Amino acid sequence: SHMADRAHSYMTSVIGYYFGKSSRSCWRSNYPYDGKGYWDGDALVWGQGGGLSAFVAMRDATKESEVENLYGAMDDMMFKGIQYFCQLDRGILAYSCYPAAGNERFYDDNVWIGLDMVDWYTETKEMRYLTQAKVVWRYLIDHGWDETCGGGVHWRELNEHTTSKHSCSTGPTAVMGCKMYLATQEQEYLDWAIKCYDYMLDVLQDKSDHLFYDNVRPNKDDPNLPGDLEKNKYSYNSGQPLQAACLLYKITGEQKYLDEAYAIAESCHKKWFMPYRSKELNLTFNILAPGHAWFNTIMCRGFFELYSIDNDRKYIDDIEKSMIHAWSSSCHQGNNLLNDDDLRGGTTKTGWEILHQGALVELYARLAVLERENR
Repeated sequence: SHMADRAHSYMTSVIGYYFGKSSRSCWRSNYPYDGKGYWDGDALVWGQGGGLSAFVAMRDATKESEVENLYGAMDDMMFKGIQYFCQLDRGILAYSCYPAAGNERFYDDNVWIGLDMVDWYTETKEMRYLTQAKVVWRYLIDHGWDETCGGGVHWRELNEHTTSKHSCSTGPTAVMGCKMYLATQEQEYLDWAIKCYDYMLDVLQDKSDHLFYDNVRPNKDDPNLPGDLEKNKYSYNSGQPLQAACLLYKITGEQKYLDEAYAIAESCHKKWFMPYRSKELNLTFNILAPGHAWFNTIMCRGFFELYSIDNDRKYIDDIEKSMIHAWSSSCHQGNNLLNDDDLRGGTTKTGWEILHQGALVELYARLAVLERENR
């Protein structure tokens, strides 16, 4: 069992460094912490969601391990803290960026919390998680989605509502609907997931490589049609449609979902991994390239979903080699954390953020699962 060990060792330090340094039983954004942060250093709800993902993912990784009871004992305190960010504001209940109303609120912040909750429900069958997932759902569908830009999900709700439609909110809402459908078999979730996914492919996809642009703004002549695109490609905006395509294949059985998945996967793999020789592993592979670790972890969800369908382990092999390399090299700091800017090792950091550390902890947690299944 090596993969279980790296994951528990790492998450232990993370909890130790970042968790419950406030009265709100939650994650602090940074380590070391300069005392200089709003809300006693509590991470924004985006950072919270990265910590939560690492935990929910660790609850999956640790089932049938020695430490299962240990992580299960931590449910109430993880739950208590993320609920402080759950705020009625302007008569809409959704997760604010800080634990009070009168704060900024975003749809994409929320969907990442929906995703955590639904899967947390999946691991536990405790209703309260599915209840919070439904909260996020309604907000996404009743407020996030509208017919401007030809459809699709908004970005910022408060304080000033934006008008552009984003991959970062629309793609993972497709993923969330699929998981909500799998959790409940209510048709509502599958219909909306397909609408979100079709929106992605129809407005926000580059057909040259099947990768996904960032956002679209309303058409000047007619705001119900799509207008100008921002064509920045970030890994997470492609891995989520990758994940949604796989989930829709598993649910519907239609081959088009899986053909699309293969194509987005090939391109995600050519773009966001790079050839690398590891001295410590004595291997050439493609390493996850220097970048934003949390974007990339969220991208990798799509790969783990796909592997579950076709049993072709060629992408997971690279992700696995990436994280074994990072652990065993100068990426791994003496304080037990990882320099998430560059998994090849060889950069210098003096501050590490929960968003990215939870991101890399989730990747070890998923590798730990595959090791349990001896996959």
